[PDB]
Amino acid sequence: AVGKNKRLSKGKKGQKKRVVDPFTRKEWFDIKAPSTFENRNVGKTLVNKSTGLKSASDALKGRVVEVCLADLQGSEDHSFRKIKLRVDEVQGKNLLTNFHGMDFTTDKLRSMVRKWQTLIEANVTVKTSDDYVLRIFAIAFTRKQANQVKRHSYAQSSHIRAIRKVISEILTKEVQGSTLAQLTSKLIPEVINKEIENATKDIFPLQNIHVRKVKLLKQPKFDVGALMALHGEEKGKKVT
Amino acid sequence: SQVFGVARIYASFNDTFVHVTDLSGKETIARVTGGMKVKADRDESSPYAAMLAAQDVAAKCKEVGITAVHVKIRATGGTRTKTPGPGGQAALRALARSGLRIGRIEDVTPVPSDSTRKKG
Amino acid sequence: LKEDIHTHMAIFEQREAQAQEDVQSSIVDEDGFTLVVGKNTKSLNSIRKKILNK
Amino acid sequence: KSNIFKLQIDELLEQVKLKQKHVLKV
Amino acid sequence: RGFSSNMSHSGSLGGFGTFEFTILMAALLNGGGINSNKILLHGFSSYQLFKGVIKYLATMDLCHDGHLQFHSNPASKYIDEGFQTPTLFDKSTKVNILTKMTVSSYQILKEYAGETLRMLNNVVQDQFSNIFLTNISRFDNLKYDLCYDVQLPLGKYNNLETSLAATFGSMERVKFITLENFLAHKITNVARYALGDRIKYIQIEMVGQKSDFPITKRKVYSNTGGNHFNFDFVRVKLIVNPSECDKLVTKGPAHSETMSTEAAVFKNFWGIKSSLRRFKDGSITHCCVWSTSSSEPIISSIVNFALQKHVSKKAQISNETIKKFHNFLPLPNLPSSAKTSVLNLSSFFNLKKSFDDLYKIIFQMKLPLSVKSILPVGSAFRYTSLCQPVPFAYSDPDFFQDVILEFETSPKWPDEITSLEKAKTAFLLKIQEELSANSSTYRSFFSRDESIPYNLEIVTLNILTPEGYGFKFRVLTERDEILYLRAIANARNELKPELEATFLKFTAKYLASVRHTRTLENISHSYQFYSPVVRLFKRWLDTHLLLGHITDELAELIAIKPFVDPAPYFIPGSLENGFLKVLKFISQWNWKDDPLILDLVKPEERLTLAQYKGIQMNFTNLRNSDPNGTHLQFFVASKNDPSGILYSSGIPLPIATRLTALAKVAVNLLQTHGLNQQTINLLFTPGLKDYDFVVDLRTPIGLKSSCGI
RNA sequence: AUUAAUAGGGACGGUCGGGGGCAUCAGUAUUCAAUUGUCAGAGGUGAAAUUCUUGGAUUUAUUGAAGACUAACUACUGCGAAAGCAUUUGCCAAGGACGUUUUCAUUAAUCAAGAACGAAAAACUAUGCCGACUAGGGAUCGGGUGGUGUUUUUUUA
Repeated sequence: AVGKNKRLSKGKKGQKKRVVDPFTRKEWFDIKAPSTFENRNVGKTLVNKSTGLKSASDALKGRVVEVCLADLQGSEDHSFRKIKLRVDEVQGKNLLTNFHGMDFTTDKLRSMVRKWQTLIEANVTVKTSDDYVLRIFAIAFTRKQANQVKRHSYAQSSHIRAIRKVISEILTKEVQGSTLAQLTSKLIPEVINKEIENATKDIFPLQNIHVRKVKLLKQPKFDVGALMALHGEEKGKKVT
Repeated sequence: SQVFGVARIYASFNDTFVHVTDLSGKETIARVTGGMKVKADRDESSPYAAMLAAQDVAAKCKEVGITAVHVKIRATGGTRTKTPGPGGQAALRALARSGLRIGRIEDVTPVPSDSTRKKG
Repeated sequence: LKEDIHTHMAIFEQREAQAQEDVQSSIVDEDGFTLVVGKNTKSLNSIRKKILNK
Repeated sequence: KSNIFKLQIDELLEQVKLKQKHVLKV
Repeated sequence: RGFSSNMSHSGSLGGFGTFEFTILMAALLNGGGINSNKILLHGFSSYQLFKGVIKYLATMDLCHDGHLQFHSNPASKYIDEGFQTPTLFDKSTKVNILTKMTVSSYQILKEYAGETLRMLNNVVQDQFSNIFLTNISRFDNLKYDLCYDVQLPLGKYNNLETSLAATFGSMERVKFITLENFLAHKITNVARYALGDRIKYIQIEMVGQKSDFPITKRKVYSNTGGNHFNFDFVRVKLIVNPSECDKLVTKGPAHSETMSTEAAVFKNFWGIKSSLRRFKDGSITHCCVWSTSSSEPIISSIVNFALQKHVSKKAQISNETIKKFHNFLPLPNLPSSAKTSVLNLSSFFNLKKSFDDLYKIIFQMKLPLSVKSILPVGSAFRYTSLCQPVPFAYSDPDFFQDVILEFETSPKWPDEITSLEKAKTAFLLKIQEELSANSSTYRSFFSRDESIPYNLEIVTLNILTPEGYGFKFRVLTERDEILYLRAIANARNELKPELEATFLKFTAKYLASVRHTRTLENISHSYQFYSPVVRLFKRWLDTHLLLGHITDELAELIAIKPFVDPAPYFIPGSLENGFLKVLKFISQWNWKDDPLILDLVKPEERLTLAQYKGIQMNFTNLRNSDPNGTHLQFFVASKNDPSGILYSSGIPLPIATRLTALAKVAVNLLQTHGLNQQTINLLFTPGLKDYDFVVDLRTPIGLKSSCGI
C-alpha cells in the first residue's frame, strides 16, 4: 500500500517513530579463521548492541559464517566449495572461529551429472577422536574406458554395492584416525578421493569422485585451551 | 581493504526482494522491495521497480560502510517455478552500476530432493 | 648416494623382469603337465611359498 | 560391584574387628 | 580422609566426626526428601545405605543453598534456603548439628563425596582400594597443591594491638570466642576474597596447636615462635584452579558512573594495587594487574602482598619447594625468558609455525606420487622435549623433530626390503632437489637412520628451516608392514624372537607414534600441567641416569597416569603435587603384579568392559609366561596400544629394580626428613656409587652455550 | 529290469533384479514451533478481492518436530502372472536364464466350470492384416566359451 489508490488496512494505524539510529548504536567486530588455512583474515560483522559487552559476546557466540574456499585459501578459482566457520570465542575485536561444515555448490553438481552413466553415493556417520560426530557424503560417477565402443557404461549392482562398501570403509577408517584439524588439512587438498580412486580401481573404474558434503552433529563441552591453541591474557593501558 | 556484504535477492514472478546482509547472514543491513518502490501494483515485479529498489539499498549500504558484494540469487524454488525473475536480472545490473564492486555470484534455489506432491 | 641408488634400481628391475618372464612363459613339466598361474603373479618363488604354507 | 564389595568389606571388618576380652577388660 | 570431630574453626581440617556421620545417617533413615520423603530403609545393606547417604550428602548443599530439618522426638525434610553455614536442624532442640563445620571444609568434603560416588558408579575397575585402602591425609604437599609457610612473630597482647591490622574488640570476641578462631576466620576470608577465581579450595593450619594440658595450669601456656599462643605459625593450603593460575589481570566490578558498593569494597581492599585500565574491546573495569615470573608464581606474589597488607607488617610468606622446582626447570635462551611463565608454550608454537610453512612448500611440490599426508609425530609436537626448542640450537639431542611423509598407494613398489628403502631414498632425493632449486633459504642434508635393527638402508632427509629449526623426514608405505610380516613368516624358530623384537621397534617408530602424538597433545591442552610435569620427570630421570634405557613414551605414559587417574587424590594443578604423585605412584606400583590401563580421555569414548577384560587377559597371559617378570617388567597399556610390550619392552630388570629403588628412597626421604632445599637438592643429586665402575668424561666444549640454556 | 525327446520335472553351481515381506538408515523441500535481525507491507491475478500484517507478517540466521515422497542419474531399459516396483544396510523366503558326461522316466499341452490376486473421478485421436510362418539385420540386457592386448596387481585375500 504505497500509492494514493491503495486503501488503508488495519495496517498503518499505529506506527513507530523511527528514531533509534541502529547504525549508530551498532559496533563492528573483525572475525578470523583457524590456522590450517592460508588467508586467515576475513570479514567484519555487526553486533546489534554495543552496550552489552557480555550481551555482544552472546550474539557473537551464537553466529555461523560461511565463505568460499578460494578466497579462504588463496587459489583464485572459486573452488566451488564452502566452509562454514562457527564463532565460539571472543577476544577483543577478534572472533576466533572454528570449522563447522562443508558443502559443494549446486552448479557444481549439475556440472558433473551426465546421462549414460550411473552415480554412486555413500553417506557414512562417524566419530572423530575429539568426539565430534560427523556425517560425510561422498559421490562418484562411473566412466568409460580409454578403449570402449559401447555407447553407455552402467555398473552392475554387484559392482555398485562393493564400491559403496569400500567407500564406507575408507571414510570411516580415515576420519576415525583423524582429529579435527587433521581432517581439515586432509580435506583441503583433496587427498581422500585419490585414496578412494586408487582403492576402487580394481572394481569398476570410476571417474568423478568427491567428498560432497560434511555435516557436524555433535560437539563436546567447549575447550578454550584447545581453540586458542589451534589459532595461536593482556595488560590494559591505565586510564587515569 | 574491501569489506564484503552478501546480497540475497529473492526474484519471484510477483515481487523482488533486494536484501543486503552482513557476512554472517544474520544482521540485515537494509532490504528494499519492488512492491514498496512502485506506486502502482501491476508493476510490482517489473525491472523498473527493481532498479529503484536496488539503487536505494545501495545507498544505504554505502552509508554503513559496505563496499563489495557476494550475490545470492533465488527463485521461488519448491514445487513451483525455478527461474529467477525480471527483478533478479534488473537488480543485479542496477547494483553493479550503482558502483559496489560485485564479488561473486551464486544461484541458491530451494530444489526439492523429493517433492511433496502425491502421484495418482 | 645417487650412484648407489641408480645401479641398485637397474639391477633389481633386471631381476624382476626375468621373474615375470619365467613365471608366465608357459611352464610345462616333463611328462605333459602344466602349471596353472594366475594373472599378475610375478614370483615362482611366491608360488612355492603359498604351496609350503597352505 | 555388590558381590566383590561385600567380600572386600567383609575382609576389612574382619581385619579391624576388636577383641571381646579387651572389651570386657575395659 | 583425615576427618574427625576435632574443632575445625581453629585452623585445621575437621569439624566432622563419626558421631556426626551417625547422626546424619539416622536422619536419612528418618527422612530427607524434598517432599519430606524417607530416603533409606531399615532393611538395606551397608553398601546400599552407604551409597544412598553419600548420594544425598554430595548432591545436597547444606550451607549456601539449603538446610535440612527434622525432629529428634518428626519427618526429615530439606528446605531450599541456605543459612550460609552447614545446618542440620532438630526442631525439638534447635541444634545445628554442624556448628563446628567450616563452610570451606564442607566444600572440601563435597568434592570428596563427588569423587567417592564417581568411583562407586564406575563399574569396570576395582575401586575399593582407592576408596578405603589408602590414607590420603598423610602428606600435605601431596593432598594439597600449594601450601605456604606464614611466619607471625606476634608477641604479646599489645604487640598484637600494634601489629595486627584487624581490630580485636568485644564483638569479635563474642562472635569468635577465641583469638585463634577469629584469626583463622579472618585469614580465611581475606585469602578467599583476594584470590577468588584462581583457586578451588582453601585450608588453614595452625602449626603448633595442642589439645593436652595438665591439671596444674589454668589453661595451655605457650611461648612458641614469638607469640605466646597455641601455634608456632600459620600454613595456608590451596587447591588451585589450573587454567586460572596465570591471569595477569584480576577483574573486579564494572566501572559505573557513581562509586558502586562492590567497587568501593575492591578499592578499599586493594588500594595501591587498584587501578582503572582501558582494554582492547571497549571495557572499563577495576583490576589489580600483576607480573609473571618463572621461578615464583603469581599466587605466591599476590599472597605475600595481600597478607602483608591486611594482616600484619611482620608476617612472612614462603614456599622454597615450589620456587626451587621452578628453578630446576630449564630456561630457554629466548628474550624475556624469566618473565615468561611456565604455562606459556610460545617456543613450541614457533616450531609448529615454521613447520606449517614447510608443509606448504613440500605438500604442493611436483612429484611422482601425489602426497597423501605429512604427519608431525615429534616429542616437541606433543610438548615433551625437556629443553624447549630454541632457534639455531643444534646441541639438543632431540633438535631434529620427526615428521612422517606418507605417499599415496600404488602397487608399483618393489617387494624387497632393501630396494624398497632405496626407492624411498629416491623420493627424498627428488624432494631435496626441487626444494633446493626453489627454496634457497632452506638448507638440507641426509642421514642414516640406525634406530631400527637389521635394516640398514634407511635414509632420512634432515631439512633446516631459516626460522632456526630442523625437521627429519622419513617415508612410510604399506609394503613396510607387509614385508615385515613376510619376514616373520619366513624366519626360522631360532631367529623368530629377534625378528619379532625388530618388528616391534618398527611399529613404535612408524605406526603407533602418530596415534601417540595425536592423543597426548589433544589431552595435554586440557591438562596444562602435564607438560611441565613430564619435563620435570624427564629431568629427574636424567639425573638418575635412566634415560639411556628408558624411551620417551614409557616416561610419558607413566607421567600422565596420576592426571588421568586422580582418585582418590585430585587432578594435579601444581608442579610439586604432580611430580610427587608420580613418584608416589611408582613406589606403590608392583609391576610384578600390577597392570596399567590408561584412558587418555578428557575429564567428565572411554574403554569398554570388553577391552578392559581383554587387556587383563593379556596381562594374565604374560604373567603366566613369566611371573618373575624377568623378560617383561612393566605392563603399560591403553586404547592406542593394548599390546603394551611395544613401549615397555627392551629393558633390564636391573634398570627396573634401580628405578624402583630410587623411588623407594625418595619416598622414604619424604617420609623421614621433610620438604626443604636440602632434600630437594639431595633428590637431584645422583648416586655415582653402587656400581662396578665409573668412568668420567669431559667434552672439549661446554655445550650450554650452543644448547641455549 | 529298454532309450534318455532342442517334451517335462527336480538337484547342484556361480550369478542377476528399481520382484515381495518385516526392520533400519539417510535426503533437501514443505508445514508447525521456539530463538534472532531489520521495517511496512506481503500473497494472488486479465486486472483485483477474500486473506496475513507495528503483540513485526513476507525476509534473513541458527536449530527442533511432523508427516509424506525418493529429484538430476531415468533409457534404445530391468524385474514382476497381471495391478505394479526406485536412497542405504540388514534379515526372511521365493524366481527366471545360463552352466552341467547329475537324477527321475512320460510324470504332458489348451481349457467351459471353479479358486487366488486385481489404487480404481474416469475416458477424449489413436489403427496394426493375421497365421501353425522362411531367411536375416543392427544396437541392447542376463549367463557361458575361446582369442587377445590395455586398464589391472605383486604370499594373503
